[PDB]
Amino acid sequence: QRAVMAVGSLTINEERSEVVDFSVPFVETGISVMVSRSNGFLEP
Amino acid sequence: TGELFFRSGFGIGMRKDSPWKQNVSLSILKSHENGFMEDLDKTWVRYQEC
Amino acid sequence: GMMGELLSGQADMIVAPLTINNERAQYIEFSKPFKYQGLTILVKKEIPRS
Ligand SMILES: *[C@@H]1O[C@H](CO)[C@@H](O)[C@H](O)[C@H]1NC(C)=O
Repeated sequence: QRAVMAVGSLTINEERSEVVDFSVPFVETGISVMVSRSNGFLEP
Repeated sequence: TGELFFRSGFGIGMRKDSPWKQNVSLSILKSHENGFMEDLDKTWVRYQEC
Repeated sequence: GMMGELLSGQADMIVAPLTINNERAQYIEFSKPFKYQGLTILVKKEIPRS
Protein backbone atom coordinates (compact mmCIF):
# COMPACT_ATOMS: atom_id res chain seq x y z
CA GLN A 1 0.00 0.00 0.00
CA ARG A 2 2.90 2.37 -0.71
CA ALA A 3 1.35 3.39 -4.05
CA VAL A 4 -2.09 3.04 -5.63
CA MET A 5 -0.76 3.13 -9.21
CA ALA A 6 2.38 1.68 -10.80
CA VAL A 7 3.49 2.72 -14.29
CA GLY A 8 6.52 1.34 -16.11
CA SER A 9 7.92 -1.52 -18.16
CA LEU A 10 6.23 -4.20 -16.07
CA THR A 11 5.60 -7.43 -17.99
CA ILE A 12 2.26 -9.08 -17.26
CA ASN A 13 2.84 -12.45 -15.60
CA GLU A 14 0.73 -15.16 -13.99
CA GLU A 15 2.31 -14.59 -10.57
CA ARG A 16 1.35 -10.90 -10.57
CA SER A 17 -2.13 -11.61 -11.97
CA GLU A 18 -3.76 -12.49 -8.63
CA VAL A 19 -1.52 -10.52 -6.25
CA VAL A 20 -2.24 -7.19 -7.99
CA ASP A 21 -4.56 -6.01 -10.76
CA PHE A 22 -3.64 -4.35 -14.04
CA SER A 23 -5.56 -2.58 -16.79
CA VAL A 24 -5.65 -3.31 -20.53
CA PRO A 25 -2.11 -3.30 -21.98
CA PHE A 26 -1.27 -0.67 -24.59
CA VAL A 27 2.03 -1.97 -26.07
CA GLU A 28 2.59 -5.64 -26.87
CA THR A 29 5.91 -7.43 -26.40
CA GLY A 30 7.30 -10.78 -25.31
CA ILE A 31 10.27 -13.13 -25.38
CA SER A 32 12.76 -12.58 -28.20
CA VAL A 33 16.28 -13.70 -29.09
CA MET A 34 19.00 -11.23 -30.10
CA VAL A 35 21.94 -12.49 -32.17
CA SER A 36 24.46 -10.83 -34.47
CA ARG A 37 23.77 -11.28 -38.17
CA SER A 38 26.15 -13.63 -40.00
CA ASN A 39 27.66 -12.79 -43.37
CA GLY A 40 26.04 -14.56 -46.32
CA PHE A 41 24.89 -19.85 -63.18
CA LEU A 42 21.44 -18.78 -64.43
CA GLU A 43 19.93 -21.76 -62.57
CA PRO A 44 17.04 -20.27 -60.53
CA THR B 1 0.05 -5.31 -48.74
CA GLY B 2 0.35 -2.33 -46.43
CA GLU B 3 1.42 -2.24 -42.80
CA LEU B 4 -0.23 -2.79 -39.43
CA PHE B 5 -2.28 0.09 -38.06
CA PHE B 6 -4.87 0.51 -35.30
CA ARG B 7 -3.49 -2.66 -33.73
CA SER B 8 -5.69 -4.29 -31.10
CA GLY B 9 -6.29 -7.71 -29.58
CA PHE B 10 -9.29 -9.97 -29.14
CA GLY B 11 -11.54 -10.53 -26.14
CA ILE B 12 -14.28 -12.59 -24.51
CA GLY B 13 -17.78 -11.16 -24.26
CA MET B 14 -19.04 -11.59 -20.70
CA ARG B 15 -21.59 -9.76 -18.58
CA LYS B 16 -20.27 -7.34 -15.97
CA ASP B 17 -21.76 -9.36 -13.09
CA SER B 18 -20.24 -12.66 -14.25
CA PRO B 19 -18.02 -14.06 -11.46
CA TRP B 20 -15.90 -15.86 -14.07
CA LYS B 21 -13.60 -12.91 -14.84
CA GLN B 22 -10.50 -14.01 -12.92
CA ASN B 23 -11.21 -17.74 -13.33
CA VAL B 24 -11.06 -17.30 -17.12
CA SER B 25 -8.28 -14.70 -17.25
CA LEU B 26 -5.92 -16.87 -15.20
CA SER B 27 -6.59 -19.89 -17.41
CA ILE B 28 -6.03 -17.82 -20.57
CA LEU B 29 -2.74 -16.47 -19.23
CA LYS B 30 -1.61 -19.95 -18.18
CA SER B 31 -2.41 -21.33 -21.64
CA HIS B 32 -0.57 -18.42 -23.26
CA GLU B 33 2.53 -18.89 -21.08
CA ASN B 34 2.56 -22.70 -21.39
CA GLY B 35 2.91 -22.66 -25.18
CA PHE B 36 -0.64 -23.75 -26.05
CA MET B 37 -1.25 -20.61 -28.11
CA GLU B 38 1.86 -21.05 -30.27
CA ASP B 39 1.07 -24.74 -30.80
CA LEU B 40 -2.47 -23.88 -31.91
CA ASP B 41 -1.09 -21.15 -34.20
CA LYS B 42 1.32 -23.63 -35.79
CA THR B 43 -1.30 -26.39 -36.12
CA TRP B 44 -4.17 -24.20 -37.39
CA VAL B 45 -2.78 -21.10 -39.18
CA ARG B 46 0.54 -22.25 -40.70
CA TYR B 47 -0.51 -25.23 -42.83
CA GLN B 48 1.22 -24.22 -46.07
CA GLU B 49 2.87 -21.16 -47.61
CA CYS B 50 3.56 -19.77 -51.09
CA GLY C 1 -26.28 -9.22 -33.70
CA MET C 2 -24.07 -11.15 -31.30
CA MET C 3 -23.60 -8.19 -28.94
CA GLY C 4 -27.35 -7.67 -28.69
CA GLU C 5 -27.92 -11.38 -28.13
CA LEU C 6 -25.35 -11.32 -25.31
CA LEU C 7 -26.99 -8.25 -23.76
CA SER C 8 -30.44 -9.87 -24.01
CA GLY C 9 -29.31 -12.69 -21.70
CA GLN C 10 -29.54 -15.45 -24.31
CA ALA C 11 -25.77 -16.04 -24.14
CA ASP C 12 -23.39 -15.84 -21.19
CA MET C 13 -19.91 -16.49 -22.64
CA ILE C 14 -18.57 -15.86 -26.14
CA VAL C 15 -15.60 -17.67 -27.69
CA ALA C 16 -15.23 -16.07 -31.12
CA PRO C 17 -12.95 -13.59 -32.90
CA LEU C 18 -14.12 -10.22 -31.56
CA THR C 19 -12.02 -7.06 -31.71
CA ILE C 20 -11.95 -5.11 -28.44
CA ASN C 21 -13.31 -1.58 -28.83
CA ASN C 22 -14.08 1.27 -26.45
CA GLU C 23 -17.79 1.37 -27.30
CA ARG C 24 -18.12 -2.40 -26.85
CA ALA C 25 -16.21 -2.27 -23.55
CA GLN C 26 -18.43 0.54 -22.24
CA TYR C 27 -21.24 -2.04 -21.89
CA ILE C 28 -19.60 -5.51 -22.05
CA GLU C 29 -16.38 -6.25 -20.19
CA PHE C 30 -13.67 -8.19 -22.01
CA SER C 31 -10.73 -10.36 -20.96
CA LYS C 32 -7.06 -10.45 -21.92
CA PRO C 33 -6.57 -10.85 -25.69
CA PHE C 34 -5.37 -14.16 -27.07
CA LYS C 35 -3.16 -12.58 -29.75
CA TYR C 36 -2.32 -9.13 -31.12
CA GLN C 37 -3.19 -8.62 -34.80
CA GLY C 38 -4.23 -5.41 -36.54
CA LEU C 39 -5.97 -4.76 -39.83
CA THR C 40 -4.33 -4.76 -43.27
CA ILE C 41 -5.24 -4.40 -46.96
CA LEU C 42 -5.93 -7.41 -49.20
CA VAL C 43 -5.53 -6.94 -52.96
CA LYS C 44 -5.42 -9.55 -55.72
CA LYS C 45 -2.07 -9.49 -57.52
CA GLU C 46 -1.65 -9.76 -61.28
CA ILE C 47 0.87 -11.84 -63.22
CA PRO C 48 2.89 -9.77 -65.75
CA ARG C 49 3.53 -11.89 -68.84
CA SER C 50 4.50 -9.64 -71.76
C1 LIG D 1 -11.99 -19.49 -9.21
O1 LIG D 1 -10.75 -20.00 -8.70
C2 LIG D 1 -10.67 -20.00 -7.26
C3 LIG D 1 -9.28 -20.47 -6.90
O2 LIG D 1 -8.60 -20.98 -8.03
C4 LIG D 1 -11.77 -20.89 -6.69
O3 LIG D 1 -11.73 -20.82 -5.27
C5 LIG D 1 -13.14 -20.43 -7.19
O4 LIG D 1 -14.15 -21.33 -6.75
C6 LIG D 1 -13.15 -20.36 -8.72
N1 LIG D 1 -14.42 -19.85 -9.20
C7 LIG D 1 -15.43 -20.65 -9.57
C8 LIG D 1 -16.67 -19.95 -10.04
O5 LIG D 1 -15.34 -21.87 -9.54
